[PDB]
Amino acid sequence: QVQLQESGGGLVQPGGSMKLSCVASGFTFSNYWMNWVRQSPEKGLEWVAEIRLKSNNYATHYAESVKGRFTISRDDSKSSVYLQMNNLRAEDTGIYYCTGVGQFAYWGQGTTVTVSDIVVTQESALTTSPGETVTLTCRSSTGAVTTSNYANWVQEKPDHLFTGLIGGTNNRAPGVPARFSGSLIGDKAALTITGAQTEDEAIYFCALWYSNHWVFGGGTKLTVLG
Amino acid sequence: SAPDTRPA
Ligand SMILES: *[C@H]1O[C@H](CO)[C@H](O)[C@H](O)[C@H]1NC(C)=O
Repeated sequence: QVQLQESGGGLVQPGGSMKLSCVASGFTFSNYWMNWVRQSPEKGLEWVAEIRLKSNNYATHYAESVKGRFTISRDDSKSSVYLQMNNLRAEDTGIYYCTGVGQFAYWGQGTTVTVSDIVVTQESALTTSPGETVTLTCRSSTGAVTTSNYANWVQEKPDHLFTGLIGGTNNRAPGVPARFSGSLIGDKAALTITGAQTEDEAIYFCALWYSNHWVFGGGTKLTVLG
Repeated sequence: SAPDTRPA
């Protein structure tokens, strides 16, 4: 039971600043790249920044929506990652998560921040029943999804509890039940639940990698009925 | 140019 614990959010004015923190345990923090991802009701799940390793001179990349404003840093001696957020705008409101590892196995519980061009497409909703086989899909506006997109799948359960299921197209994250698998089918990434269970009712997001950034899909609401 | 492809 790996842990990522965020802190720092709050209720803030437009034009202001704040710094989020995140403290990791249970895995060799310093071997993995780390990311900040945020969720808002409008705009869904959105990758914000990544930081790589000491051996990469801690190189960073940012979403274009925050470049110039946000800075990601890490402190390997404290197994922590940080996000300094300057010049905040209403559109920055959301729940902020630090996440990483193969590539988005581990998520923090999230910290709320209230301030007051590739599209990745997923089915809005699918309905299944216990014991059925259900496949979710993830299409890119650029064209076919390939293994060079390192498709990830992540599950959101109540209350904003994220856990990574699949990385690198078809690698199950550690401890993920065997009923989940990843594939590429008809030039889309796909997640299959072979024998759906009632507890799999949840929201599922895919993430695809384009050279130096992640784009999340809008998520699929999976209902498990009966 | 790949992402963090290191095993979990
Ligand atoms: C991960 O594997 C890829 C191949 O998919 C590359 O070999 C890359 O250099 C590796 N990167 C890391 C961080 O392990």
